[PDB]
Amino acid sequence: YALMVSNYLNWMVRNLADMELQLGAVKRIHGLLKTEAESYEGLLAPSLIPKNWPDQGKIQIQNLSVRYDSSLKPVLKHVNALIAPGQKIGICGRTGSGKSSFSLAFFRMVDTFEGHIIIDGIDIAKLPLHTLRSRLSIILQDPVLFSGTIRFNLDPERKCSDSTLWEALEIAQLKLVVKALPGGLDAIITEGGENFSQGQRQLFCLARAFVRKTSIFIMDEATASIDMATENILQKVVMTAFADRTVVTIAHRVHTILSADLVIVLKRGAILEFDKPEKLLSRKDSVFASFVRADK
Amino acid sequence: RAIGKLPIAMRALTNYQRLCEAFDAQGARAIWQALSHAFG
Amino acid sequence: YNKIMHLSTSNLSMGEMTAGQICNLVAIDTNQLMWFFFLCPNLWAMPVQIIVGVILLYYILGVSALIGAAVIILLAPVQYFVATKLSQAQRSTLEYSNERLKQTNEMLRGIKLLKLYAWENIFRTRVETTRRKEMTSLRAFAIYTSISIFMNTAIPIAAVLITFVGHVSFFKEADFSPSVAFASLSLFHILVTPLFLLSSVVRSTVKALVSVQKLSEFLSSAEIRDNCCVQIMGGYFTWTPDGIPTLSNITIRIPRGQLTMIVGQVGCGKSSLLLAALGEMQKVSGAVFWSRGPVAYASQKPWLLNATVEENIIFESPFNKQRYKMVIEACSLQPDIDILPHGDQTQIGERGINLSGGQRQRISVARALYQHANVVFLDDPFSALDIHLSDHLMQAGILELLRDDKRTVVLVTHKLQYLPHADWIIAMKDGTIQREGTLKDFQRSECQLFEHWKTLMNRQDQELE
Amino acid sequence: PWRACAKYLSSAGILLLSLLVFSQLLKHMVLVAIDYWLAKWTDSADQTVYAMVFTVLCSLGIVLCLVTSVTVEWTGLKVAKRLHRSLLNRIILAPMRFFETTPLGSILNRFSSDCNTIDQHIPSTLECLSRSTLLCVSALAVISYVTPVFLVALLPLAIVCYFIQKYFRVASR
Ligand SMILES: Nc1ncnc2c1ncn2[C@@H]1O[C@H](COP(=O)(O)OP(=O)(O)OP(=O)(O)O)[C@@H](O)[C@H]1O
Ligand SMILES: Nc1ncnc2c1ncn2[C@@H]1O[C@H](COP(=O)(O)OP(=O)(O)O)[C@@H](O)[C@H]1O
Ligand SMILES: [Mg+2]
Ligand SMILES: [Mg+2]
Repeated sequence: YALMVSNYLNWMVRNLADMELQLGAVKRIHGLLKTEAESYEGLLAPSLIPKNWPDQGKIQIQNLSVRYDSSLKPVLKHVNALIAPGQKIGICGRTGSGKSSFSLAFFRMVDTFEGHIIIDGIDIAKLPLHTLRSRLSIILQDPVLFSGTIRFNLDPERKCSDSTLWEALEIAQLKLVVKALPGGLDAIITEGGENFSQGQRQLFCLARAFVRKTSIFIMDEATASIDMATENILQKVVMTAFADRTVVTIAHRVHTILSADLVIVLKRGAILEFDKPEKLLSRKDSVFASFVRADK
Repeated sequence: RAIGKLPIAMRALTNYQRLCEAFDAQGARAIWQALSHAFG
Repeated sequence: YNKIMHLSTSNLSMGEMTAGQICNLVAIDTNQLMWFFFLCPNLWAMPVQIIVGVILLYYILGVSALIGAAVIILLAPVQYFVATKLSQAQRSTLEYSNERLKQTNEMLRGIKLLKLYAWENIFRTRVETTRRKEMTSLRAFAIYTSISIFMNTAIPIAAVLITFVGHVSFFKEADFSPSVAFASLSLFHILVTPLFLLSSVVRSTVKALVSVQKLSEFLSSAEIRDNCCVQIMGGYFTWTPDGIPTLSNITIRIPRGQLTMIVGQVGCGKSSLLLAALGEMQKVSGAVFWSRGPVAYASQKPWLLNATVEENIIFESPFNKQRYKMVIEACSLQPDIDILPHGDQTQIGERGINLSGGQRQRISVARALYQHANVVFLDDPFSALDIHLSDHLMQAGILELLRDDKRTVVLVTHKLQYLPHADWIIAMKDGTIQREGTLKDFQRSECQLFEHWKTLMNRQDQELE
Repeated sequence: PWRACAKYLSSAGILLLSLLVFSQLLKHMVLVAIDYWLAKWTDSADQTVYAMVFTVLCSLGIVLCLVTSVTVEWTGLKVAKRLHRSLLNRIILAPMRFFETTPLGSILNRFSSDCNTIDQHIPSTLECLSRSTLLCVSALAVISYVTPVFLVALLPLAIVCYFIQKYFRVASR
């Protein structure tokens, strides 16, 4: 047993060293295990919330101002906008002026330090967050596709019909490209969408937004990556087919926002104007008028 | 700075040149044959 | 990395290898092969240790040591049984963990889409089922490693039982001194000290064998083989090496020192001409006629090296400070460098600060201006930017800096308002180029597509030239 | 004595932890008992009664070897189940600013490499550590039994073992 402890003293000390050395992985996973919460619960009861609670697009922005985190500056200022029921309203403005954060303010990713938005008489901070983000729809500028198949990229729940997949593909205007694929609704999208184009990646992500059949569409700059002929055909087929729904759109080019009904111009986080674009073009000292004459 | 640079063998070019001279003598059997002739 | 530096980029896009698998191959399988070369002289020194053990057993206690050594030569079929069972469990382990790693990286980039669309429990259930198939393979691995550890410790005291029971019984009565007993017990225990290690050795061998399979699988893939700086004439180009040609018969002519623009629809060949002119597509037929030299490039998706901002402008050029001021005054990062916590020494990227989205496009085209490379290939620089920054990037930058020292630039832009500014324009339709030439040439013949671009700009009163 | 080690033992369970430390101490104790009966039976030279008790405590060594092996795989399997899907259920409920702050490759390197280290590498480290540690202290106890002068000799080698380990560990970290 003198020979035994001379045989195994090295394995005692090196396995103590490897147990501490691989115990650092347990330290790092316990470091990630104690992270913070998004607080997914709701202080409003879901019996009192209706099934079609977002039934009519009556959005009351009431003194809402946001920051991304609690240390930072107010990104949006004291904004107050009455969004009317079935109406198509758009926002344009400068880069970094609050345009994408206005779309994040409806879903409460970005946090509000004052005011509240009101949909349908229901406070959105007084709401369960999964029921909030399930029944409203955002489409974002950067296309994040997933791999797997086209139908799983279209609906990952397995609950939708393939004719509605073809119809949302029809209003995406990608239907001849997916029909000419030899798989063709259950072919393969690869990882990061590198099977297809950048505007096709965006177009698949817009059809992912279209297949959810909601009542409040909100959009970011989603016509930014794509062609102008496809975006003019696209704004025609989205403003015919979703005509009852409230469609909110950040516009990259501001010539497609002339067909909208009311226009917010944001600059430095504030509502510079809240009018019809014909009235905003007829003023001619407006920042919207210098947008539309600086573009063309 | 307190640890140094390498010696010239075990510096990665010259054992990257020990390899593919190892594949110059000729698949995973060729992988194992070049690995055995490179580092036997 | 030498296989990486001549790899076809079609292998990344058509499935077979993803980028997480390629860096995972370095991060795991070279390390597993390294642990096999750490443990390879243990398997080269095992059998002479056990045969000089049994011949010293034949010297010490006689012929009942072979009856005692019957269990140690009986260890080889049970090590073959756990060898084939741990091989099948290690292969199922590696394929389910590769599916779990690819799904977890695919989830974690899409957190911003996934929490907004509220699908995180569905994707987490899919990763949970992949983890369930993994935990099935690892509970198989746990049971087969358990019976190998129990066999590798339980054969020694079975050898002390068969030897020390068979010596005091009447098969022989030669030596019941304590000398042969304690000397043989130390001989069994130094026989036993390989067998504590031997199971970790053979699971490292099977991890080595599948890593050498995936190293040979990664090392077998396909590889990249008059003032007209670019003169691709008549050449068919494909994405898929056995598929239909995505690019058909193209006859392009890029003029030297001169801006040309590439117009078409979505998915029409529009960045595919840039990657065919680079040679990143494999060729069906035809010819490229370069000048190859170094060509400046910024892609549609901008790519970021994780370094400082100044190192992402320069990108192993010389740091001349004056043209660096010229490209940051042309790309207009001068309002956006002061919003960074450092100046240009803010480290950015994946392991750094998260950027805006327009700023990564502006820093990739600010990489594209600073190269002296005389041919500048540009995918869409005004996609993520507004009309103010694309107008300041059109009055400065392109037509101002690079018009002065006469560098060739091509442009790919969905925005058609800068189509006055040209020296040539390539019109495209669906993998074929449509027609080539200038704007006076384009109202001369293709008046339908000229009127198609006239309708979209809303300049019906204005003459387009 | 990190808190991750206490997280490792408390995530395992008091049942499997008690089965591990109890069956490991009884397995090394009946190995101690088999050579002490080898001493008493070689030193006697009632015959084969001292081979019957040798067989019956050797069988306790066999089944105690089996229960130590199945407890070290069941502890490795239960913490490899349990330190996933509490992590994944915590990181999926994380707020968006934490994804904006932290690098993604740090989080994904935990989900790859530290989950693979918590999977495959550590239960082999546990069985080799428990075998080497309880085997060395039981061998130190039995050569404390045969000579009491080795305790007087043993405290210099223990204090130079602690001194060379304290001398090494700040270079090793
Ligand atoms: N990396 C790739 N690998 C394989 N096929 C591709 C790849 N990129 C595009 N394709 C296919 O080739 C066709 C041409 O796409 P291309 O890359 O020309 O798009 P693009 O028009 O340049 O995109 P954008 O409109 O954003 O400029 C697309 O229909 C797409 O399905
Ligand atoms: N993830 C973030 N964290 C902190 N601040 C941000 C973040 N994203 C954007 N900001 C800041 O919020 C402001 C509004 O930008 P944003 O709404 O994203 O773009 P824009 O209004 O230009 O389309 C910007 O000035 C930016 O600095
Ligand atoms: Mg924005
Ligand atoms: Mg493209």
